Amino acid sequence: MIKFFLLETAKILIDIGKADICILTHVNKIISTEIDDRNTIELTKITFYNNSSVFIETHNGNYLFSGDIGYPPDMPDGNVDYLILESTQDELIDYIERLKYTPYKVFLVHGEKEQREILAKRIISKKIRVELPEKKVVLNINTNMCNFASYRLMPFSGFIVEKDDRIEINDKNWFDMIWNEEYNKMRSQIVAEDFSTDQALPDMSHDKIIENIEYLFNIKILSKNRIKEFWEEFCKGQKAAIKYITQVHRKNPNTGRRNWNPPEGDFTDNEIEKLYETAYNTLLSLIKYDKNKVYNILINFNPKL
Amino acid sequence: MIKFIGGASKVTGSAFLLETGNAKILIDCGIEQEKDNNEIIEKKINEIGKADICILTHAHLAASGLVPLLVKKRKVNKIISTPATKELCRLLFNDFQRIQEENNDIPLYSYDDIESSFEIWDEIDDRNTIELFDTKITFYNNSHIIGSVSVFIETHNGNYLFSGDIGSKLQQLMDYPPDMPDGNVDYLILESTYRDRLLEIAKTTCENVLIPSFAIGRLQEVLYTFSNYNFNFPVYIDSPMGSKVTNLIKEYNIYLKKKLRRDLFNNKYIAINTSNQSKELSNSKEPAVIISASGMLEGGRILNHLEQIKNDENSTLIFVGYQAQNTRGRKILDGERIEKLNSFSAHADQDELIDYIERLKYTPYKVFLVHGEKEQREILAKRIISKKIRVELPENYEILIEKKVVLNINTDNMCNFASYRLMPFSGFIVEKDRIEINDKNWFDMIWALPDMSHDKIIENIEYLFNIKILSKNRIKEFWEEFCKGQKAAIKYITQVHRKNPNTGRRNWNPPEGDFTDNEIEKLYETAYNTLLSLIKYDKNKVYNILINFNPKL
Amino acid sequence: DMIWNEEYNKMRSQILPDMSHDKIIENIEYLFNIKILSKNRIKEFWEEFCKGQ
Amino acid sequence: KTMKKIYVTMKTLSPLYTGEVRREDKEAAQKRVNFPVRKTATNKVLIPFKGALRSALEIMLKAKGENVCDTGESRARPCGRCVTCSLFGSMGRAGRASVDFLISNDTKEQIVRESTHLRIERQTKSASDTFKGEEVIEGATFTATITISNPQEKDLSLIQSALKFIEENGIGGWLNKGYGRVSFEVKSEDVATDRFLK
Amino acid sequence: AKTMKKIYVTMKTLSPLYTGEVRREDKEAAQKRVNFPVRKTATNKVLIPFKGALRSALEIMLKAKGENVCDTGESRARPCGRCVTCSLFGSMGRAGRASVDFLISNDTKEQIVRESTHLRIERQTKSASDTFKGEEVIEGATFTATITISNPQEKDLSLIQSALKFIEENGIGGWLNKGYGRVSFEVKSEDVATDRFLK
Amino acid sequence: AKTMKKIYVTMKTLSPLYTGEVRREDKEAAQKRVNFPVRKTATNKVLIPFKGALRSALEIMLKAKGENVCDTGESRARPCGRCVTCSLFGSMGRAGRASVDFLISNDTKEQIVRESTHLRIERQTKSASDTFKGEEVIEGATFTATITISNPQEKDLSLIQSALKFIEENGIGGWLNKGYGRVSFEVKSEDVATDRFLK
RNA sequence: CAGAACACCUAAUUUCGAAUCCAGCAUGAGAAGC
Ligand SMILES: [Zn+2]
Ligand SMILES: [Zn+2]
Ligand SMILES: [Zn+2]
Ligand SMILES: [Zn+2]
Repeated sequence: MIKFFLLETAKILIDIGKADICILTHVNKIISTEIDDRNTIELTKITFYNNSSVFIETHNGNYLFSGDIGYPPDMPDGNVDYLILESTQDELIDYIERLKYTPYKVFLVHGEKEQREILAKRIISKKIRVELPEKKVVLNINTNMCNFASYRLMPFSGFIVEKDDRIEINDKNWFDMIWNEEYNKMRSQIVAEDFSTDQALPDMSHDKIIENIEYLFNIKILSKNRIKEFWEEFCKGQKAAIKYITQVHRKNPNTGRRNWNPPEGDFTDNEIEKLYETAYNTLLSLIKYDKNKVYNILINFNPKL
Repeated sequence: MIKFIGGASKVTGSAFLLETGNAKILIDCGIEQEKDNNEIIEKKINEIGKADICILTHAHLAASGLVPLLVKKRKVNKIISTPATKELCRLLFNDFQRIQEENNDIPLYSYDDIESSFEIWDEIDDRNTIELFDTKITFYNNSHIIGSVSVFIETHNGNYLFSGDIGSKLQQLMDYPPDMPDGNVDYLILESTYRDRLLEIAKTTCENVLIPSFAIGRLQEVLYTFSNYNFNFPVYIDSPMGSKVTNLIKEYNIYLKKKLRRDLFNNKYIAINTSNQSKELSNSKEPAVIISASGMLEGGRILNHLEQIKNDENSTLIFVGYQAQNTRGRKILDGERIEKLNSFSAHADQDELIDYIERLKYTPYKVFLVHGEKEQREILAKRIISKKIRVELPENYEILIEKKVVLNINTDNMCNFASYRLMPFSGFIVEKDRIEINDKNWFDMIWALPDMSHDKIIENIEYLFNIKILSKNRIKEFWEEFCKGQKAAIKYITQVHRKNPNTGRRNWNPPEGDFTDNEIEKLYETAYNTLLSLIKYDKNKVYNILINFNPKL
Repeated sequence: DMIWNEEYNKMRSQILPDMSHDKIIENIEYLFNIKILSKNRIKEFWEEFCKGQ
Repeated sequence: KTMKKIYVTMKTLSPLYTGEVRREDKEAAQKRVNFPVRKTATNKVLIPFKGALRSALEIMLKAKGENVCDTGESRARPCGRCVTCSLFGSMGRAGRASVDFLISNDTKEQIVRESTHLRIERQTKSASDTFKGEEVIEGATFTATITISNPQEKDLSLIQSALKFIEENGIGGWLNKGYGRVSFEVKSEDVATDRFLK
Repeated sequence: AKTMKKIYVTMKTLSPLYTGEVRREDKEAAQKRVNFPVRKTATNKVLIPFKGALRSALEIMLKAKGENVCDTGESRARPCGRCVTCSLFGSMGRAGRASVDFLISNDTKEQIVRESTHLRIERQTKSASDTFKGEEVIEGATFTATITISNPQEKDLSLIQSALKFIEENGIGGWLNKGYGRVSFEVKSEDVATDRFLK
Repeated sequence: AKTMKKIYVTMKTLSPLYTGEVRREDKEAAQKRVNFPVRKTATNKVLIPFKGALRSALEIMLKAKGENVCDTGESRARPCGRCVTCSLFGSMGRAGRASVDFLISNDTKEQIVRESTHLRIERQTKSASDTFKGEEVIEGATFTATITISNPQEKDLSLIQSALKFIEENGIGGWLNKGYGRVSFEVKSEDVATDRFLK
């Protein structure tokens, strides 16, 4: 492509950095008339043509830089894909028209706005497209059109998002979706009385708590993750541990299951329910004690916490 | 990015596969007959591979003959054409399969295959842009036959115009000038080339004929030519499938020439229905003109009259179509009265193709000549080169055209909320031929159907919904025919409202109440005018109107 | 949103009953017990309420 | 542990019509017939069987005076305690009797024809409305292999009673006009559920 | 309910009977020879649509007496759902309680189905103009049907018997104007339980 | 070990087939058109879970035979690690030798998946009480999977084949009680070397 | 520049496309060279 001239494929400069410059009239190497007209050079076959023109045959596209035109010019007799033409009027026309295999897109350069616009309109009326010059790729994720003043237009206000590889264009549905996601993440960060004043509980002895916790640690009801989340919910207060054990012990009315891990053994249903309420009452009696006492209770089963 | 799968002579398989990375779009998957090759056709369809969509230009076998075979090896997801092309393909596939069973050739596909091709057969009419796998597809009329289109596919790497077959000036039932894209065309895939005499020899045979036509296009144009010139003797259609195609072009007259969108053939065309009436009209010695479609005198009904017409020294045989090699029609045309008419030609000549390229908005980058005979393709390619346009012939067979999207606004004022670099902007998505976003300062730099008001449409649809004439099923079907396009919905609404002369019944749902005929017919005309005025509205506006009464579609 | 629709009608131009909070939670509890207001229903009402009134 | 296999074979005695449910096959077929019949992609004929069996047993056991739930009422929750919930299913437990579709033994072109039905004015005695529907001919043979996972003694008797009620009333649609009057042949066997182990 | 009504209907035809074939393939296999083919089963028996004839009969009689019956013979007419024909034969939401089976013939095709040749004379010239070879069921043929009423009422068997006394008077099937379809009915009713197959 | 077992499993679908969509975004995007979407790929194919069906089949048959096989279908149940299915499919201690794939179809969703309509007929009144549209996979659709056993024993192919016959008997996924999922299996296994790719 | 095979008349229309449960556990948190 050509940047306003640097034409990569290399980075050959026609009249910046890492270039093979080809000066005009009217870096690593400078190519000019040595090679005369009618002779080809390699670098991408480069051939110069007299003006009174650089012709690069690449792998994709055959580029022609014209230079200033004053008199019959000299044009290639092969195949042209891009025609880079200066504009500062009928001389440029026939210079275009008298060339075989008329180019895909021409380029106007080195002039004011009015002359370039007049020549551009004259070339669209000849049915050749023009470009009038004055990076992450951009993706329209949009979806209605208009035709105001012979432009196809859409009234849209939106968001531009910038990632490491692309820039996307999104509407309000994306912003609503991410706002709902972040609102759900923000509201799931707090419970009303975490890490606050210490707050209707059964009471039981320390030795019975040791016996019950050891028995529900042998069979897999009170486990290491259960003691870990129990200690983490106990750190954020008493009511948080109350809410956590009520959530764990909650029997769903639709399925009849609780969040305890089932015991490893041959217990029948009534005994499994007795072990579940035993775990509930044992941990409820455990929330009564001081934090260091509960830490000394639970370090003997979960050494991490 | 386009592969010409057997695109030289169109025999034993032909296809245009435009693979665009995210879609294997397929054009003109058809078979041409020459009259053991079926295995090479089978190898070529297995060589095509998975195609995401089988675009269809026209209803001839050249472009539409291998569609249930692509369904058979299950290589095609969706098959889209015009509705006229869809029902003509129904008639084509049924008749072609019956010919495969009659000639005892091993059947290429099956009747169930034809049906399962119509399971996945979507349809749109002209100037209906669809956004399929980042390719915008549009249909334009190319005047060949009824429902025939040229395909305009805008992919991110370029705009491709698959022209298909182009009509001539002598085509009477269509507009002559073929519709073109109003934007830039990069690559144009063009298919190369291959009336008073009929009336006056009809005089010199009748007052003192047999016409072999083609059932799609040719027979209906002979019938319309005889419809414009009312002479004295009568015309008979002794062709079943030609009569069905004639009835469908009467049904699909909204897809025709604008003058003929108002019956059409102004009666006086006695069509023979059964074979006994055919034997009667064969044995009928009255002076009459018998137009009928068998093709090239090889099989069909024509052959009931052939013997009677052949030995008759007063009769004549009017070849209005081309006779292909090793057919009985060719064997009677060469000599091994006989008249041949060359004006009845659906295919355009070379000068009409030069006209087709010249009224593009931009000169195309490369004109890909594909089908047609070799020498005509050669001389046509030389005349394209004389117009300074690139040609790639399929025997002889490259820049890159990227449609880039530019921001053209400030991106420094950006923030973070959810690990996203978002910034709110109000701008204008200007679309050049390089989609451009541009701020409001740029905008300040820049700056048949009846007609009813919106509230009248709302109140009339609400009234007829309460009266049960308009229904949720009716609104859903009308929305499907309207998402097809405006003309398909026009045809649907005209077909519903039309009163059957033999029975006196309209396809509208009857009103619930104590309405007397006159009130019932006035309510039917109210529904007709209301839904035509709805047809005149914009598609999103039609959706917002119809979502109130039918909550789904 | 009152800003956004503002531009969404501006740029285009350029080219309820009362219930007490105790009554609401009592009624939602009663309808949850007889399964008129299910979890699926409360969730879908929440997603529809997040999209606007 | 055993399982019960009930190989049922339907012979059609009065013409059968079960409507096509697939929306694509419907809209592909609603330009030729106004009432398509239910068809496989392999061109066989499909009849639902579980709903008709459950409806027959629910109607009969409700008439007998048993404590069975009515799952035909709109958004009805099955109880999970009755005989029909044990056999065909409830919201907590799946049903023991896995009931297959009635796959025809023949292809559509051999058992399915295209009939035209009318609607005639009572005063005029003239054919006012006309329509076309696909129907299954008489003598067509359908099959199913009703599989019961945890069988009791009464389940085969309930299945045979439900099949006799289907022979009484009919399967498929258009039952009041006389469609779907069929006959069933039953071959029952108890099979070990470890019998594919080798 | 706990109760259903069985109406076993035996039809002895008195005039020749015609009911046209409806299946398109069985008509194209016939109209080479029989241009008016009889509605026939694939188990080579004669089929007659029995519902609809009852509904038309009861609609005509109940409109004559003055009941608030909707007529379902008009084009795309919606049944009301309130009259007794809607409860018996069918409404657009509630189905008909009286399921009416087809009139199957007990004897096979080769013993009742016969081919006839009807004409159209030129009248004034007394010369045959049109000749067409139709097909019809002979007289003395016995047909069987079973009407099953799911939720029976007291005014159900009498209405069905009245509709059959209408169908005896004006005929069943096709070509009733020229004298085809004149039949007689024997009705045996039996109120059966809904739970008679369970045990 | 030095050998591995590859079992290429080809499924032909004989009944309609449904496996419900599990991705919440795709299911919620499909609930505006169908009440029961099919579990589908992002490359528009259909995938079916296959390890759980094989494990459930083998556990039912081996529990019926009398072997010491655990039930990992019970609520939060742990596999013991000594069963044959524990050696094949897996245990909490060590992973299973068999590496069962999803059943990816050989065809795209627009060619095998159709949108169908089911109803709820009321027991009296025979009316449509409820109506729901669900997606399904047609009959004759072909699915493919590769079961990869890392340490083959003599009874690995036999038990996989027996589980495949049990899946043919009872159904692979979804509404197995209504007749969905009755399929058929072709098996082409090969013991491949573990060092095959090195060369 | 391609398919081609006794009589009619009709082959339309409508309604539903929803509801509910569940979204939990468990184990591992260390070594060794430089
Ligand atoms: Zn053509
Ligand atoms: Zn129950
Ligand atoms: Zn009524
Ligand atoms: Zn185990």
